[PDB]
Amino acid sequence: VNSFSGYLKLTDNVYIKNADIVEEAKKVKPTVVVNAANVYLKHGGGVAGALNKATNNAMQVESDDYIATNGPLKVGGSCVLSGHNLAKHCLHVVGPNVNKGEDIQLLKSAYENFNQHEVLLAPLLSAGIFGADPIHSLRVCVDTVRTNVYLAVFDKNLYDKLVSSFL
Ligand SMILES: O=C(O)c1cnn(-c2ccccc2)c1
Repeated sequence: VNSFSGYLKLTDNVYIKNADIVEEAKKVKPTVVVNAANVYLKHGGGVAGALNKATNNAMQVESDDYIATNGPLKVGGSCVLSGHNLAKHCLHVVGPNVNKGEDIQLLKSAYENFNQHEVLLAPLLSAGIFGADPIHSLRVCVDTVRTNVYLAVFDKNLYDKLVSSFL
């Protein structure tokens, strides 16, 4: 048993809810919250801007130190950093940004990072301002992630479309 409430069960391991991932993290304080990161860990907008704002910019300060030491992530890659006031850990995952021309085949590699963690609270990778089709992102998630993933979908309209079109 875990603390996640109000989710619709899609598969053995994938759950979904219409929720603000920031508000959900603040309420649950999960072991792992996933950030929709870019390779520079520049948390300007979308999910990353919202998570970082909720940390009072502490996520960005930690991220800048990480990049100064390690250099940029790979598209499809990840790193584990603090979850600050939102979670124990933040798994920063870089899905391909379609609005920058990145190979959508890298979305499966991105979701494979989730398999290193038993339970996660996550957004749909490469959705929103990353430009991918969220229906596709949910299918790759279901077909790739084997650990228990709780998906927060901000937009109620999109949530309902994802549920009603799910195979
Ligand atoms: O609410 C969300 O989490 C979400 C993810 N993707 N999108 C979205 C919004 C507009 C156009 C494409 C995707 C919304």
